Amino acid sequence: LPDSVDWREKGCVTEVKYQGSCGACWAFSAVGALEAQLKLKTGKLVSLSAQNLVDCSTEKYGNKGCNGGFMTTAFQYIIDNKGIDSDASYPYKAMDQKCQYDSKYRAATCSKYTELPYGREDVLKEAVANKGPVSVGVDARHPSFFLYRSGVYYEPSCTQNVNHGVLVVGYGDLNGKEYWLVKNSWGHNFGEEGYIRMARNKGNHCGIASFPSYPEI
Ligand SMILES: *C(=O)[C@H](CC)NC(=O)c1cccc(C(F)(F)F)c1Cl
Repeated sequence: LPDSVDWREKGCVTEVKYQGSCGACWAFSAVGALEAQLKLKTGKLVSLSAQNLVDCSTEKYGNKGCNGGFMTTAFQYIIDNKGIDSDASYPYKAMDQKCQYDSKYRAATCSKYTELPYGREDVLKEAVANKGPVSVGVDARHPSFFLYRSGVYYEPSCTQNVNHGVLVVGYGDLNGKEYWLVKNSWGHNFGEEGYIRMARNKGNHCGIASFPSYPEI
């Protein structure tokens, strides 16, 4: 495998989004993974509707909108629904709303998803290198995560209990300190202009490899 990967270089990553006061990280993580696949399949880079997931991938999928949800069950919604709308057609409002999906604004489909085995950072590396960005959960329940500005993030109090959905868009090392390149949805002023580099091959740090998944179109 390559020593480093950055899917932004390959035209497969959209602008960083801002979730605001709504806990829709799971929805942003899901759409980000699918956006990359859509680019690979069709050649178009298009922001997909996180709001569509918040509003429509709800109780039937075990999700709770602005109170949290699962990337995997979001993918299954898109499969079952035979589509997800563009962000442009179904923009983000940072609140729970009635489902407004319309197939006339469909921007992508999903045929399946794959959940990687628990805790295996080598398998996660392979998927990022060979398949695309991968949706993951991390333990973000520590002040240092909120305060993060730059460099490789390591939090000695981190656990493998994940609570925040993000997107692994690459990996590498900073003067030998290995990291995962993570796209967050806390806007362009969080961390490294919306990104955080999290410790890699440090014992599944913050549960980054606990629950990884990726969709296919
Ligand atoms: C982040 O915006 C929201 C805040 C409620 N967090 C989640 O949706 C969430 C909560 C528990 C576990 C997960 C997991 F495992 F899917 F990552 C998530 Cl995304």
